[PDB]
Amino acid sequence: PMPPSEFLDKLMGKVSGYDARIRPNFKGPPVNVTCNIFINSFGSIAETTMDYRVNIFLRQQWNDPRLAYSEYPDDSLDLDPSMLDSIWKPDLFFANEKGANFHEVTTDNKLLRISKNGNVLYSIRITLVLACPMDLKNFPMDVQTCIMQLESFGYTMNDLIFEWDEKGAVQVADGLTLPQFILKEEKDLRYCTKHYNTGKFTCIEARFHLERQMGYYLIQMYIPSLLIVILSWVSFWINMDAAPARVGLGITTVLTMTTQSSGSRASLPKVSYVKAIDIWMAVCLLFVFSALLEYAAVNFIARQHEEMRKLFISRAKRIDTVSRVAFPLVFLIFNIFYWITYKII
Amino acid sequence: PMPPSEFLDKLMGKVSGYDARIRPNFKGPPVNVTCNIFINSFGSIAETTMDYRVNIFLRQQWNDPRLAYSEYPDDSLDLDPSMLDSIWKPDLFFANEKGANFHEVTTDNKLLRISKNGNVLYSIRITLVLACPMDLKNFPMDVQTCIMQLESFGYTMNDLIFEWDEKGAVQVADGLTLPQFILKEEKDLRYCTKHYNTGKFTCIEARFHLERQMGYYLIQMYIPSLLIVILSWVSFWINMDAAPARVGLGITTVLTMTTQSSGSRASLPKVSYVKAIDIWMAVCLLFVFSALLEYAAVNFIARQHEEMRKLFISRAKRIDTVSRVAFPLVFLIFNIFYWITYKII
Amino acid sequence: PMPPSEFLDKLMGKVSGYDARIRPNFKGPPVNVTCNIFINSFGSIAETTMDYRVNIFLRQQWNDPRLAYSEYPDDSLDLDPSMLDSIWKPDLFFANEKGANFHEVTTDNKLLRISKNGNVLYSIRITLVLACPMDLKNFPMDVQTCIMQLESFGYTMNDLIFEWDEKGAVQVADGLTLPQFILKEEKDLRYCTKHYNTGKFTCIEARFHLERQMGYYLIQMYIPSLLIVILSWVSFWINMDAAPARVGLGITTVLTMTTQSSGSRASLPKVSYVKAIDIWMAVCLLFVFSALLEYAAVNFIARQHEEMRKLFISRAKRIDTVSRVAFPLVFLIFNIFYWITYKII
Amino acid sequence: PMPPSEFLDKLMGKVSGYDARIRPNFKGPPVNVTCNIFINSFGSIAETTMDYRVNIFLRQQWNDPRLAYSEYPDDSLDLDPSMLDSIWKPDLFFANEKGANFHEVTTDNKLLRISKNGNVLYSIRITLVLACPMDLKNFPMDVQTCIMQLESFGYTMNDLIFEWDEKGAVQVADGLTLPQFILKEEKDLRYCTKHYNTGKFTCIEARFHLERQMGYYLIQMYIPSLLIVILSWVSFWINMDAAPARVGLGITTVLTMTTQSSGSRASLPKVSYVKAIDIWMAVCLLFVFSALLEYAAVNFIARQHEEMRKLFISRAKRIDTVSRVAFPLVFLIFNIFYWITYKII
Amino acid sequence: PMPPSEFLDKLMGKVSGYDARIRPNFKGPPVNVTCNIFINSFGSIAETTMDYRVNIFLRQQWNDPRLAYSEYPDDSLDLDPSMLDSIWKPDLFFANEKGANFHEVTTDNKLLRISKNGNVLYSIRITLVLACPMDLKNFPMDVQTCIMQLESFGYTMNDLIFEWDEKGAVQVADGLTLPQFILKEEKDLRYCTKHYNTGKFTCIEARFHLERQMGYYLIQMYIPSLLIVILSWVSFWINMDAAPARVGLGITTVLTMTTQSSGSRASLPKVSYVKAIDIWMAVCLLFVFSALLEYAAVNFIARQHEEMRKLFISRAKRIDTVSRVAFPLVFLIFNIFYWITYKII
Ligand SMILES: *[C@@H]1O[C@H](CO)[C@@H](O[C@@H]2O[C@H](CO)[C@@H](O[C@@H]3O[C@H](CO)[C@@H](O)[C@H](O)[C@@H]3O)[C@H](O)[C@H]2NC(C)=O)[C@H](O)[C@H]1NC(C)=O
Ligand SMILES: *[C@@H]1O[C@H](CO)[C@@H](O[C@@H]2O[C@H](CO)[C@@H](O[C@@H]3O[C@H](CO)[C@@H](O)[C@H](O)[C@@H]3O)[C@H](O)[C@H]2NC(C)=O)[C@H](O)[C@H]1NC(C)=O
Ligand SMILES: *[C@@H]1O[C@H](CO)[C@@H](O[C@@H]2O[C@H](CO)[C@@H](O[C@@H]3O[C@H](CO)[C@@H](O)[C@H](O)[C@@H]3O)[C@H](O)[C@H]2NC(C)=O)[C@H](O)[C@H]1NC(C)=O
Ligand SMILES: *[C@@H]1O[C@H](CO)[C@@H](O[C@@H]2O[C@H](CO)[C@@H](O[C@@H]3O[C@H](CO)[C@@H](O)[C@H](O)[C@@H]3O)[C@H](O)[C@H]2NC(C)=O)[C@H](O)[C@H]1NC(C)=O
Ligand SMILES: *[C@@H]1O[C@H](CO)[C@@H](O[C@@H]2O[C@H](CO)[C@@H](O[C@@H]3O[C@H](CO)[C@@H](O)[C@H](O)[C@@H]3O)[C@H](O)[C@H]2NC(C)=O)[C@H](O)[C@H]1NC(C)=O
Repeated sequence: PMPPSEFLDKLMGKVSGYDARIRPNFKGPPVNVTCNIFINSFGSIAETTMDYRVNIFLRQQWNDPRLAYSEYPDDSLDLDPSMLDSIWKPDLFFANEKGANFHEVTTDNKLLRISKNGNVLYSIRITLVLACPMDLKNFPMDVQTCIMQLESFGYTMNDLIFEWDEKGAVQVADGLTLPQFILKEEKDLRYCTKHYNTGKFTCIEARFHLERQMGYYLIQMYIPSLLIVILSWVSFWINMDAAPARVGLGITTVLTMTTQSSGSRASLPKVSYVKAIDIWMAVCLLFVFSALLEYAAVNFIARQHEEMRKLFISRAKRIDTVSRVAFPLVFLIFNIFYWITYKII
Repeated sequence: PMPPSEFLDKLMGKVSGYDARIRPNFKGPPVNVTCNIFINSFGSIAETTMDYRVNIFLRQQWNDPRLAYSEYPDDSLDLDPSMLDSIWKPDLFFANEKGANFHEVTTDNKLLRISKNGNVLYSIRITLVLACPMDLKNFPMDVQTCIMQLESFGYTMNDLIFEWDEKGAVQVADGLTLPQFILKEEKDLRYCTKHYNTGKFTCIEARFHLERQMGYYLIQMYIPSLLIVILSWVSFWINMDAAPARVGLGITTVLTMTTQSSGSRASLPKVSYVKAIDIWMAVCLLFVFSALLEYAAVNFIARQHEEMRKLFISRAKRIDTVSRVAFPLVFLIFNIFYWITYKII
Repeated sequence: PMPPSEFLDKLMGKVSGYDARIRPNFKGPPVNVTCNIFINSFGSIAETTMDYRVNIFLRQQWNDPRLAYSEYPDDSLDLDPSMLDSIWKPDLFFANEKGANFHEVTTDNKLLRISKNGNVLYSIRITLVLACPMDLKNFPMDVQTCIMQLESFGYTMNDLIFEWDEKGAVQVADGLTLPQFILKEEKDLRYCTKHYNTGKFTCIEARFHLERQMGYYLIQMYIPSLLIVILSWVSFWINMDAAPARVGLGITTVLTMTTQSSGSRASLPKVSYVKAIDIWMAVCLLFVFSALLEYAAVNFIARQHEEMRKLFISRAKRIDTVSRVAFPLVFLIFNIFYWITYKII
Repeated sequence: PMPPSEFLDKLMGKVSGYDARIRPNFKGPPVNVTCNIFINSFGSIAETTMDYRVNIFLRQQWNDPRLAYSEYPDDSLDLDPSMLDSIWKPDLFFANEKGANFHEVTTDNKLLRISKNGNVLYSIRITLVLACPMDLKNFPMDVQTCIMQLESFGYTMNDLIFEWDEKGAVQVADGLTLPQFILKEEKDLRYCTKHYNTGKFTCIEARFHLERQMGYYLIQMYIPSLLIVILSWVSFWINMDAAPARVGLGITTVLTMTTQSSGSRASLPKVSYVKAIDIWMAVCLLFVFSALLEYAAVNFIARQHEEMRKLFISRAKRIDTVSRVAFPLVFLIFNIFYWITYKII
Repeated sequence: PMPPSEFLDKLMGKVSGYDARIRPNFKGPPVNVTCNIFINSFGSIAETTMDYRVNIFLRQQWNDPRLAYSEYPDDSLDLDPSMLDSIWKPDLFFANEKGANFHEVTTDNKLLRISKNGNVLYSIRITLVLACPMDLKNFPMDVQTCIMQLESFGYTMNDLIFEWDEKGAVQVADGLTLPQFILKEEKDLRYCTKHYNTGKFTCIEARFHLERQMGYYLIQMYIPSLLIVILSWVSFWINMDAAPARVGLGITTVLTMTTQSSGSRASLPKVSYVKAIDIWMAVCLLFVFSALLEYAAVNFIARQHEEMRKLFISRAKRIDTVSRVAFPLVFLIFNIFYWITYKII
């Protein structure tokens, strides 16, 4: 008979009145576009720009009764992407694009299949730079939720309706990792139905749960800031009269706590509000700070100076055995009131 | 009757004389374009480039009496964005673009509605890289103001006038945060009316107030630089004759003040004039610097050396009890003359 | 006779029925496209974005019987790249593009040669920003495998089949280096044959083995962190009663281990899970940490204090000669259980 | 009468012989294009790429006698930017573009006004990434001069001549700052008249004088490196026999000078030749270096050891009072021969 | 007579048979294209991407006998860049582009001049991002060679031949600097004549010799690492029994050598193989490392302990005078075997 590329020019040409600027079922029921995506790549979750990029296969299915045919024998036709301007396509856009583009390598990466009863499959390949606001109040112990919503732009709710299909709405490719986060296998699928002063515009969204890994911040930032506080408690076991040994220990410890803190503020993000890791590196500074000011109290009582001269040594050794036990206990109370309050949020 | 996409080709074609290069109300009163924006995204406020990017919905409403109609029954038509070149559009441009682009994902994100009496709604989606000069003289305690102005380019004041509409001129999306600043809910709306040697060009602007958050700079930079100055005053309570303990304290303290200062100059911005945080890390260096030079004065008087040999110890202990009280008081006077002068600006 | 540029317009014009939207051997056997690439450049293997860019010569060969000819005398014609839209080209795309583009400098860098029997050579020049997920669990001792796969987009398995040619499928240019990795001369060539709900789409892939060089991390990060652990064992040979010498050595060594660790966390990548180098800089911190706590045990036993007063010195010298030998031996056990477990993975 | 958009199509159509590829006054006197710019934005003066970006209004005025008219009543017409290809425009380009682009937001930002006698105004909006070589031999004390030149490309000197207009050739917008430099209000305006083997091509240039601000480098780099040199002179006033106090002072001072130096080499630019700030941080290292080697000379003479045993103490106290005065004087001679030689260049 | 823009449409129109897809001298001798470039800008030589960008004037001269004319009186015509698609242009491409683009600011920066006998001058303006592999084995003392080669793409050796002209093939603009390198005035010009399985393709290349400047690395990295090794030899002149002074000197010196090393690894490039500067900062670490282990040998022999008790002091002072001279001599032998081996390569 006649080839499919010439059959579609007969179906959508100047004859048959198919105007590509008019939706199907015009002045009637709204077009029911069903959508499902397929994530190929997912990463570079920035926290200064607060965005993340994704590389999807956006599939769209709707019904168009003007494209139904019965003369041609085979079931599923296909339109070349160069002739794609002669099809009513839904004006889908992402409500938080923040920049995006298509792919045009060796062929426009666009697919169109017109079925026999009028069903139309439309699959394209988009690289998105989608934006999600991130809340870094508890920085190592956080669970991020970055949304992905698909509004309509020009058609209102009574003309065009988006829906996720009932069989695998959001898939993820198998071999896909992240440098910091992990992607949970729990995709929430819900409506949003945006309102304006213009009208009710449809939208569907898919939420992704991003859990941050921990093992770098414990090994490099919590454990070295733990051992420096333990070294600051060695001063309680060294003799009281060894005066160059005590202040040489108490201040080289607050120097290696400052070096550990300042050396790791470049690896941390640059938000301007107090994190979880920022509290830990400011309270572990206090336990090294409060372990010299006891020696400012120990060496001053012993220097006051008959049994009255022996009483001041008897009080300086009293405060050297209280704080020998109190500082490994007050730091343990903080070590409980820090992890419990961040495993509960 | 006839479809809307064929009704606009009759209205704006070679018939009816609608020339798209000629403004409405030609050789008469000026066109009154009323505008309102809708910010979707707002962030990446750079301070080296001195710019910020915004993602807006630019809505424009004017009146074009050549587009009025009464034969077609429905009230609001719509033109497809492929046929948008047959409409007089206002030549709005941002006076501080510094680069911008449209969005063309799955459809040109452009909307046009011609009402029955001739009112025209025109809504597009722009990603701007707008520029605002920033004044970082008092860096943690600053209130930035970044403008957003909308000039005309080719039409003068007697041909085209921009105005903000009287009902919600600038909206902001709800779930929108910033890494460093916060966005106040107070938008100043005013005219600017730019002049040149060419003529009076209209412009309307919208100012955004950006208050900088504080909690990172106190916990990581002010409080750790505070505790180092407190540790430098421990030298006044340690004994005078403990010579390896005093200079081992006074210089490991100026080393941990240099380590705290140099480790945080990478997180700070890179402007070349003195900030608020740069005065603090240069005066807190002086109090550690002036706490060794007293011991250079203490140890030198005691080394001068009968009651004349006991007078020099009596003067060295005098200056070790004056500066034991004076340095926590002179530093308190600076700590009042620093925050009061930056909560008043 | 007639020129070749006018002979191809007769062969592919409105006459002869050559429709460029229809594959050869239509409704018959599938088109056998044979492919081979030629890497010109290869580098910038990022580990935050997890991608790498490559600059290839993509050559494609297929058979198109509608382009066969016998009237023109010469064997191989050539079509100009401006007239390239009148050829059925395969819709090859890379399944992990993550952005790509052509090259259009002084001429479209595209080549087409139609042979006499219908064989078609098609060579283009593409810059890819291909993505490979990287596994930095053992960071200096790792072997990366970054794939490069070539799917079809619109044609299924029974219409278009990709194959590597049997003579040099993947070549690499000669003078081509890398900043960190080395590129092995072993290219795995295999099929993948992706399935969807749409159909069987063909794909061929080529794997590249990337081995990381070592010489920077040994000279700058392993050997300097080795010598600091050796300096921390000098404390066992210095006298027991030299109390400012022991704690002055044990804590300036944990300060130069913190300075070596924090100064090198900027050169390392910023993944959030524990590496191989991150274990080494956390266990070598413990051996400097555990060499002061022995002196907290030595100086405390000697301070307890007749032959009972001489027994406590006899036990403090016992633990000062056990750990004089034990710490160079326990660190040797870790130095065997660290390299063996990373030369075996 | 007739509208202006239809009057210019009569004036420049297929009738009247106006060919847009032929300059006015053909085979006669050269076209005198007078130019003036208007800088909107100016910043991001990079010193690794050695470029700076500017956002200008480029106005061009020439005479075109083929566009003169007398039938239409009004004085100044205007051509829409879509119809701008039917005008002879001068082929102005910037000789050091290094990348540039136009602006096309909501309308092409282009302006054209044909006057009655034939004078043509042409104003566009360009974002340039202009390049200027920078000479960082004396880095904080430098005055940069970055040119901006406007050549012709295809027409020689006897066909097209560029000139700055005699009334405000280069303006700058009012509220315009820079992060590091300041922009002087003194614009040099001169010709360059480039020669090649092709011919004499015209060019005009405008020079901008950029003076670098100072207040950050004094407060953060010169004054903290000054106070460390003063602390290194405290060793001359401490007693000679206090041997752990002297070398503990002289080497913790060369450590805080190294920490001040290495902590600030990330904020400095990364050129590979010696700056002004690089001499200051290498000579102030010597004054701390030369304050320990005197103590290596003090402690060695006193250790040589009857009145001959008292002569070695009598010489060690001689060199401890010479260098008590000499080092605050030799450093003052350097402090004069450093600022005078950099305020004179 | 007739204008030049209408004479070229007569010469290259549908009349006269000039087909722009066919080279001159078809089925005859190959076209001899002679080329010469003119570098406007040259910089941003990256070593992570291993590329450099250049901004050139590419001039091409060939002969086309179909464009010869004798009726028009003047010698040199010119074609407007809008009508440039009706000219056979050579398909020159750079073999290592790695991305490039043209310049289209106020006019397409393209020049074409057709002489009377058929000689065709063609000058364009290209911004290249050319790639050169760099060998950083001896990093401060290196001489880089970055090539620039110009292949043909579609025409083989028997159809199109590139040559450099015999009079100034590569010029460089006068006022042109670099941040790190210097550009030598010695350009090698040679052929390469690439082979494939496709055929012999012509290519000509130009080599640029880049020499790295030295003065920053001596002043900031070699001299401060030199003076720290000199300070580590002060320990040999201080008294043997001053035990807190020796280990306080030997380990604050290995701390300021680690601070000098770790603070400068951010300014160095990030290749993963050992450099020249990386050997220097790892051998100068050993001379500070081996200056404490001698004191571990000095203090241990003196602690062994009648004239047998005086023999151990007599051996400890022997090794304190051998290594007083040996370490300034062994370090001098390394200082000769380090510069001589890097001035010879
Ligand atoms: C696309 O989806 C819309 C909404 O999901 C469909 O519109 C709905 O059509 C059904 C039947 O065609 C109607 O709902 C029910 O109809 C019965 C019979 O008239 C009536 O008794 C019920 O009270 C109810 O209205 C209704 O017209 C309409 N809306 C809703 C909310 O159900 C539409 O059919 C779908 N397909 C197309 C091609 O548009
Ligand atoms: C667009 O806005 C402009 C300015 O806002 C309008 O022009 C103004 O039109 C009004 C009446 O149409 C005039 O103002 C007053 O008119 C009365 C009656 O003639 C006169 O007695 C007053 O002295 C005053 O002029 C005036 O012509 C004009 N300008 C101002 C400043 O009021 C215009 O009508 C608006 N609409 C359109 C479609 O252009
Ligand atoms: C392109 O490649 C395909 C598959 O590689 C080729 O299709 C294969 O064609 C061969 C012979 O033309 C057939 O295989 C065998 O054919 C014999 C003879 O009929 C039969 O007895 C065997 O049982 C077997 O089917 C077969 O039709 C087909 N598929 C396979 C799997 O062999 C094709 O010929 C190639 N060329 C073109 C121009 O498409
Ligand atoms: C554009 O500018 C050029 C140069 O600035 C103008 O060309 C100059 O025209 C003037 C008079 O039209 C001539 O200069 C003098 O002319 C008198 C009278 O013939 C003669 O006695 C003098 O010796 C001198 O040549 C001259 O032809 C020409 N060049 C110079 C250097 O003055 C031109 O008129 C301007 N306008 C246009 C529309 O091209
Ligand atoms: C472009 O360049 C090519 C090669 O440089 C030129 O081709 C050469 O043309 C010359 C003479 O036209 C020939 O070389 C010699 O010719 C003499 C006389 O026939 C013969 O006796 C010698 O043995 C030698 O072949 C030759 O045909 C050819 N190739 C070489 C290698 O010399 C060509 O003429 C240049 N011009 C054009 C417009 O193509």
